[PDB]
Amino acid sequence: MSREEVESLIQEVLEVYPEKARKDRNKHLAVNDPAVTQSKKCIISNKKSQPGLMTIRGCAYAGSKGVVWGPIKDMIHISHGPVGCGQYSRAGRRNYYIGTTGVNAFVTMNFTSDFQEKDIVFGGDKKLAKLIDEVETLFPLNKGISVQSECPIGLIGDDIESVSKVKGAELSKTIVPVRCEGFRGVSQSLGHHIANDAVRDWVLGKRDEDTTFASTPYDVAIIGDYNIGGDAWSSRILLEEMGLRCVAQWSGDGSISEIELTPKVKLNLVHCYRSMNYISRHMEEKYGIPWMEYNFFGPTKTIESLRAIAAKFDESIQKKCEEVIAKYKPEWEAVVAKYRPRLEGKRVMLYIGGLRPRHVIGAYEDLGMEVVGTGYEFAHNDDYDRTMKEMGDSTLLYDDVTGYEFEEFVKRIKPDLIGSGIKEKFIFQKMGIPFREMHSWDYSGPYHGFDGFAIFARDMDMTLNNPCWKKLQAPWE
Amino acid sequence: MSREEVESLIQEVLEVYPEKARKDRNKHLAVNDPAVTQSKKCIISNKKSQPGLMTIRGCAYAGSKGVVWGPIKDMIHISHGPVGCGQYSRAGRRNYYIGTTGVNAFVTMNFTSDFQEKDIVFGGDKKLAKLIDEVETLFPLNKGISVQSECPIGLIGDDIESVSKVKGAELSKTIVPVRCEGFRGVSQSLGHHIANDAVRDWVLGKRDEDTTFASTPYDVAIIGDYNIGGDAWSSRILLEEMGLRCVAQWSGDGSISEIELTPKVKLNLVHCYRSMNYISRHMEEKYGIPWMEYNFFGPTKTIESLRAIAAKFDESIQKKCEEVIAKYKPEWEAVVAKYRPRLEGKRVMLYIGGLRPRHVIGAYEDLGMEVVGTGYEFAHNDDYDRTMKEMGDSTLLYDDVTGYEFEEFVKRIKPDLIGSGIKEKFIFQKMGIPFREMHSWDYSGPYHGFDGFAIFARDMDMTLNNPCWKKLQAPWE
Amino acid sequence: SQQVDKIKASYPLFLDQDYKDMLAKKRDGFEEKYPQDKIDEVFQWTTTKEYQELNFQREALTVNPAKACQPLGAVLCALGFEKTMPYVHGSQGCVAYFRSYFNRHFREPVSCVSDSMTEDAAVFGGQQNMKDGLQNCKATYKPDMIAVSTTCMAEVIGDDLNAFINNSKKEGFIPDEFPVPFAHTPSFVGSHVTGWDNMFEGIARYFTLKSMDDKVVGSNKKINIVPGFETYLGNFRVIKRMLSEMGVGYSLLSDPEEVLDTPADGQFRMYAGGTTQEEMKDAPNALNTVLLQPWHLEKTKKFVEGTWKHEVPKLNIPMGLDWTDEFLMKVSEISGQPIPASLTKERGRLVDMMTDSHTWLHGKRFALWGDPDFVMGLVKFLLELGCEPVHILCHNGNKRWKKAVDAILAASPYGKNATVYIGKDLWHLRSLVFTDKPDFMIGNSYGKFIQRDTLHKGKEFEVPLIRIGFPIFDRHHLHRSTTLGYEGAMQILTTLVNSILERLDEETRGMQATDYNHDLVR
Amino acid sequence: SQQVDKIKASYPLFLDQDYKDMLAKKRDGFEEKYPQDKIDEVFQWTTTKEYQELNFQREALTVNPAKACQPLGAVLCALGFEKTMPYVHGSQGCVAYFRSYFNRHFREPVSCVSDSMTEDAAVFGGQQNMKDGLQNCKATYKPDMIAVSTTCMAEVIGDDLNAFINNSKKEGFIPDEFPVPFAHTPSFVGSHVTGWDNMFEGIARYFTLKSMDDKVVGSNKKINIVPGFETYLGNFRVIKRMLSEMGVGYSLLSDPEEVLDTPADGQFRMYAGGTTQEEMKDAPNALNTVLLQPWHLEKTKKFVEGTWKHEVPKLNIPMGLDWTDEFLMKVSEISGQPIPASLTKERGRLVDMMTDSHTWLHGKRFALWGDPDFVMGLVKFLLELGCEPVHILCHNGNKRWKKAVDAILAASPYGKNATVYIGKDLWHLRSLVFTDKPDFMIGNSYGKFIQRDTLHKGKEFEVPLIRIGFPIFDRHHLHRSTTLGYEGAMQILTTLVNSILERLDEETRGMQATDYNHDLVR
Ligand SMILES: [Ca+2]
Ligand SMILES: [Ca+2]
Ligand SMILES: [Mg+2]
Ligand SMILES: [Mg+2]
Ligand SMILES: [Mg+2]
Ligand SMILES: [Mg+2]
Ligand SMILES: [Mg+2]
Repeated sequence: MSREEVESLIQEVLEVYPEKARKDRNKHLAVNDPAVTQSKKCIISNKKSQPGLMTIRGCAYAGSKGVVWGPIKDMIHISHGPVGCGQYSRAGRRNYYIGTTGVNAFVTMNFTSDFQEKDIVFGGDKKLAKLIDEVETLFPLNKGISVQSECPIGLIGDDIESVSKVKGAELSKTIVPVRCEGFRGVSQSLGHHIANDAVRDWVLGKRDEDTTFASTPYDVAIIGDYNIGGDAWSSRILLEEMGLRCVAQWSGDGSISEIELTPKVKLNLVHCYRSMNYISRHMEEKYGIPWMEYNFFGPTKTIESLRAIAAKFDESIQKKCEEVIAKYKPEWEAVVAKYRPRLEGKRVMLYIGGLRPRHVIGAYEDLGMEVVGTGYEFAHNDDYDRTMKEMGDSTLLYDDVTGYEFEEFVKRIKPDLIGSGIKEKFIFQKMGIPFREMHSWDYSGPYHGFDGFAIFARDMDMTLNNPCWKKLQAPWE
Repeated sequence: MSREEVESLIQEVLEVYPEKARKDRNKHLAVNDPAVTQSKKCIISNKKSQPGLMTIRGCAYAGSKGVVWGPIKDMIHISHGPVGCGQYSRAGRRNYYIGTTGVNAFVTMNFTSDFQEKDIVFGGDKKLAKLIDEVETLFPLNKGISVQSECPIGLIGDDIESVSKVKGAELSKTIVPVRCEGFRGVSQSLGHHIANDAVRDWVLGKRDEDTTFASTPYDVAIIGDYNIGGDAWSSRILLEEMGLRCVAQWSGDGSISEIELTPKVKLNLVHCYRSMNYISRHMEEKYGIPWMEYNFFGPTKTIESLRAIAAKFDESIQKKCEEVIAKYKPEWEAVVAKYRPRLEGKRVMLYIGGLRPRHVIGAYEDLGMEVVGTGYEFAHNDDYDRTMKEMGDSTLLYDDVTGYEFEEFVKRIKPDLIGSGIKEKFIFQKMGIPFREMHSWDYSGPYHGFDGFAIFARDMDMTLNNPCWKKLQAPWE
Repeated sequence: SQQVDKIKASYPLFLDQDYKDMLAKKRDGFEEKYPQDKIDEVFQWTTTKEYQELNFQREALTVNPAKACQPLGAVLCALGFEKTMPYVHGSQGCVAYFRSYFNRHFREPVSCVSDSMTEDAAVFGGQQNMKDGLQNCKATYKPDMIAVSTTCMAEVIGDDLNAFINNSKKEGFIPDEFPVPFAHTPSFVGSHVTGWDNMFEGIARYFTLKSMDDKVVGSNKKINIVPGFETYLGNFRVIKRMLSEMGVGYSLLSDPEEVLDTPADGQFRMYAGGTTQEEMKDAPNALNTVLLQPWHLEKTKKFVEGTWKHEVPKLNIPMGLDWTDEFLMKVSEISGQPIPASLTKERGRLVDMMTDSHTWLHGKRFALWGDPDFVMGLVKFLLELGCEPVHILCHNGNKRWKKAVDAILAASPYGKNATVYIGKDLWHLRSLVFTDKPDFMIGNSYGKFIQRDTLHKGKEFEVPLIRIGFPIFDRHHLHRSTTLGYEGAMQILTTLVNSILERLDEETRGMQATDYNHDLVR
Repeated sequence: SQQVDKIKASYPLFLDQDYKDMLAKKRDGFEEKYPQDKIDEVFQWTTTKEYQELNFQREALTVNPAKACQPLGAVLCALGFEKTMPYVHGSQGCVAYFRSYFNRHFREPVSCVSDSMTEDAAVFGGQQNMKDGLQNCKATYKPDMIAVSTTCMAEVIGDDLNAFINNSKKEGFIPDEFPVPFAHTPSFVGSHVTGWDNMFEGIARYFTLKSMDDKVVGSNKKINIVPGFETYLGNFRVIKRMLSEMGVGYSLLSDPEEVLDTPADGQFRMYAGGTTQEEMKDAPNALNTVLLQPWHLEKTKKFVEGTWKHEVPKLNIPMGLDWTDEFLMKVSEISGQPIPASLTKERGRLVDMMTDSHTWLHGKRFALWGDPDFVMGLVKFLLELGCEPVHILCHNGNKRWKKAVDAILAASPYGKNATVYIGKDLWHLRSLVFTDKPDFMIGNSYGKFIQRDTLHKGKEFEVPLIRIGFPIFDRHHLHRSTTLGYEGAMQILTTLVNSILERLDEETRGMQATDYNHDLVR
């Protein structure tokens, strides 16, 4: 499709809406233009969703409990409020970890204060204090507690900071109050910010003047990798093969001690910019730790990232960098040789959260595929600046896409593959369009690093080339 | 029911038949009378089945391959003829064993010469010789081969004795030809006799000149226990606790070496009289080994059997006998206390093969049950003599019962429980009569010995008292 | 590393030596992990009677609940109406979770909107959200009906749904005649099943309260059927199939079986099938109304008795033999239709299957959980099979329900070792399956973590999960199954007996050790 | 010893130390057993390529066959006719085995008589047995038809069934008009499926050959359906359901679904349902005749084409998506009935399931066996699912069949690593699953011994069995399942994907070892 055909498509789709929604949604849809690099000249982002239009977004509690805090493995995270939020989010996200669940690790469990109407009437602070003691009795190897506020907490005027301070001092225990009520902000995005500030305020400073830990020149932290299907582990291996020492993973497979040690590192390696740029900036401000954005999707980006990271160190790491790249060269070359011919020329539309809608484009390109549309639930304009340089000329960009819009764009553009979420998957499959979940990896992965690229390629191929897609039309119709 | 009523029931049932079948079946049905001990005055047995009346009987191959030879664990048994007989009989009978199947033991396997029309026309002897070599190559730890003849072998004039002699000498191997073709005899019974004669002729004399066996005064063999669900193991345990040494088990869990060592024992202990009296009499005549009938069904019979067996030995065995009885007393007393109240006064009809139709009566009586009818597929008059002694006055006796007769007797007598085979089970369940398989033990057991009695009692209880039986009548009819 | 012709996902990739060594060094370097012997010590303690006693003294902490919140049930109820959009007034985070939760169970699209209330509504309320939301939803998704429920922020703020919806119509955001039934669905009261009852009663009242003057009980010669919260497609299908076979006129009120099973034929269908608005308007004219799941339809029942004047029969859920019989006999009485030959035969086929399988089922011990009606019907059928339901847990149960289940248990010898738990969670159940080990669990996918825990103690302590309930996320297409009627009973019996025999095969598969009992025939 | 409140059956009774010690003493004392090191050495050798090469050189020995003999099939065919007694001329031992084999599969009564020929008949033949047998059978069991087949002794001695039956009527043992169709069924030719074809064609001839002169093709407006040897009840039922749904007039010729599924209501029914004599007599008036299992109905086909003059369509068994489509399109053409909305929607629900499950099915490797039509349909559907049917064994298959299967494999990329084996047995198959290990087996209960063997080499080598075929003796009520049509495809897909996920759960259940991949959602 030409730029004019795409712009016309936008206007046709918007015809359905009442005037106020139409005027709003027009601002959140754009056609990429190489002459225009400032996204604040072509798209609005990180605003409220329009009522009744079937946004795909979640809330601040998802962003804090589900995304940042939940993966920390040796803490207990309380879903504080009524029973729904913690139940729907229990083990939905594949933030992988090593531990003994219910004993020293708690990730896939759902701890809650199960608010009843009496807790709305009288407040939940007394219940929270009691709940903390019961946690301590029944889960003695927990290394800390977080309190992930659901909608009612702030609305009824509870004081979870006071309970956290008092019980923390009573028990010599790290107890973190998190005001991630889903009424706050407009999406998961503000939850990340709230969560980062909670780490800052209640955890990160704990070892500030503690210099027990023996540092080396090669100490780094992986910031903003939640280890989906083992993504952080297939990243870590490469960084350590290159001669670096990965002191911390924020927060996939993350322990509270490794978070507390992070102020000792020499360099913060930021994968997910959206969710963890806040604490990265904090650590630079306060501890003088530089940070840098990288990308471990596909061989092209992975190689570029390893070289850029190694350049921050000395000749010994730069040498090990080249050793790593030579080791894996035959492996990813064999993946390309097998799968690129089976995928080349095929067109993809993506819709994901805050990073992957731009970050995975290189990996598609490494298999000869073309990303013809992309967009985000909750990204900001700094994300869209980055996106416009990774995406092709005249491609479709969509912020906080509505159900209706996504469906209608797909029917016109007719992509060969869609990469999006669980609420999207079954819709597109029925239309006869190969779909891959690009949050959960469709229960596959890892997709990060060289070992991840093989799995990514296998997966795009098994789905795009599957025999089921030739069978949707009955031969008598 | 009175004697007069049972006699009238017989006459009423037999009205359906054509004259010839009527006159024949009348001879095979009787009402037990304490004045008449000689079964040759009240019932005919071990005759041909009348055509077309749905006998429950099998054939001589079932009696030889299925019953006697098949359980011998470290020999390979060839089902020699077309594919059916070996396939239907593969692992149908639960003659339990310890071994490594396909390597040193072969019981649940189906070895066959799978006769094609070419084998009918040219004969199977060359195929059999080739088959033996293939067996030696692929199953090198086999300790002997038997050749179990199916219907066509004798009809086409093959000479399996000649092949067995020649290949046996060539390979230094025991190869046993068994002429158990299903056209021979009238039932499983003649297969037993043929099988016993083959053991006699081809296996049992191997060690006649050998004096290396370290004998003891307490050596015995268990003759005619096929270890259904482990029956022979829960018998052996008691004999050895009583201070005896069980040199051999014929043939449940039996090895070829144990059979070869049996001429060295002091006493043969015969459980199944019907199938194994032949070889027992042979061993008395040739080796001077005495034999005695016993019964390990229920505590009354088990205790009487242990005492009768101990009385053949010295004071040391008699003393251990009493120690065994005292050890198990509280165990079977607890079974009686639990289950006798749940079963007492309930009436049973049995129909089984050659032993159990009389042998299990004492175990039913130990739980307060009454056996009101019994009968056998293939028993002889010496079996019926023993039966009339066990069975109550005026009870119904049936030899080679027809499907029609068994149904109609059950409809009139209305027993609380039926104990019979797989071809009978589903008929009587549809009639709303609790049924227990008394060949396979309905995949339960053991039933022999004190440990077997607990299981028997559990089993009669779970079926007779089951909630399903109250539900056959729809509440709207 | 990867070998291209045999690519490894996470399992078993991370078992390669280089990954194992890397994870060991991460642990030892940076995780400050408790020593393994201490972890083993605490694990063993969590399996004890002592720990169970502490666990059962909890008052404030809930761990691994076996319930969800009201609006999820309101959404499921609303999906069962023709061309109806479920619409939850309040926070959009909730609707992402409701959709995803049902998406994972049915493997289907789940359509639902939010009106995206934010922090600003705490000053001024959610009225403008309702006006714009209804207008936008109607225009964009072209529903014929919008069925409104609430999230917990709308409830705490105290938005008046009735006034908001009336004002939306008055000010022209939607046409006056456009149907917008509503129910308040506070997550802090009851559970997801209460949300279902609330939503249903709201839709019933919308279409019937004002128009009762012309109604005559029995004048349409049909029986209304209300299914409640129901997540097996086969359950809706079997009820309609049985009534049709009987020649009984009926109306199934809330029927999502089409919208939760659209064909993959090249088009997406946002709406399919469903109860019509005309069926709800005409429902007071029925002979009577039968509630399939009465222990969560109390509010519906009061409306049906108080306004429609239907003599709602006292029937248990039609699960197992006796309760299916009772349901068919009551339908026969109301309708004057005899139970047909076809159902009498089906019944006797179920009984045949019970006689055939009773020896393997007898005395088997089960732990189980779920919603109240489902749990009580499973208990009843287990007693009919000669099984012992020793741990019966209903997190969202109440005292009157527990008494009812305790009476059923007391009427059978198979109930002697059984205890019914209410308000207890799967961390409570975990203790019980350690301290009083049953043969199997019957439950939803959250049971898998209990099976994992039991195996960790040892193979001989493992309690295998049999998946019946909601949600089932880790197996495919089990939502197509049936648990009601004779068909459902046949399916449950088959699943249980075959689970028993699978496990026995496992325990007897050991060459020259346990395979003496590896029978070909069972 | 036993403890009365927890009685132990064989497993786990014989694991008690006293029994273990007793069994060691028996072995050491008297069994002269090969040393365990030698047993281990030989076992390991039986898993090798070297052993496989010797195994596949066998010419005379057969081990663990995957077929049975003709008369079994004749019996199953005969059971499908109204008030019909199967009768096997020859030896009674055969009839005890046929009855028992089917009893164990269906868990039902199976009625069949013998005429009890003995050794004496090798002098004089079985004519008197036939005379008394027919008279006795007719009086005693009151069938409306006796369908006669033979055992191998009757075939070898050369008894002429036709003459014997004729003489039985001539001499007054049965009425002249009483129907006694017959077929020769030699066990040393073909297999059980051959017996089915022979019996069916014998019955078809009986009712039609002499009365052809008043017949007109198409005059009754129906399609005849011949199912072949079929041991799933769901398979008779689904074909009848789909044709009824389509408004197609049909006659199912040989229909045992009622007599293999009688209710347990207090009476035993020796006979139930079945194809009527009137249906067989009128069959030449049908539009055409469709064979569901053509690769074992060649004799039947020749009769229908040669005598009825029906142009039997070239259709594969209706298994999987393409072949069910083809069946329905051909039935539409013959009958003039369109394919209705209900079937089109069912088809699209199967496709939906395929799209939902394709990621777990993709590339999975299977070994499988069974009868030829069943096997080729399973292969076709596996290819449609993106699975690799790498070991395809049909003991009773032939070269022409193998060529057809090889053609289906060549047309799909998923057939590239597949081999079709004919005349090979489950001892051959055992070698293949060691040397070229697949993920699963799909087959009958005899497969359980191969799974046992594979686990003995080690857990990582175990190939789990998925039970589809005949006989299934060690699970209950699987005979109620369906494998034909869209319904059968849905059942097969669900079984395979859930077998895959069950094994993945097992391999990821290890705490702090593999449970990083023990996902709640799959
Ligand atoms: Ca789906
Ligand atoms: Ca049955
Ligand atoms: Mg969780
Ligand atoms: Mg490289
Ligand atoms: Mg048998
Ligand atoms: Mg068991
Ligand atoms: Mg034990």
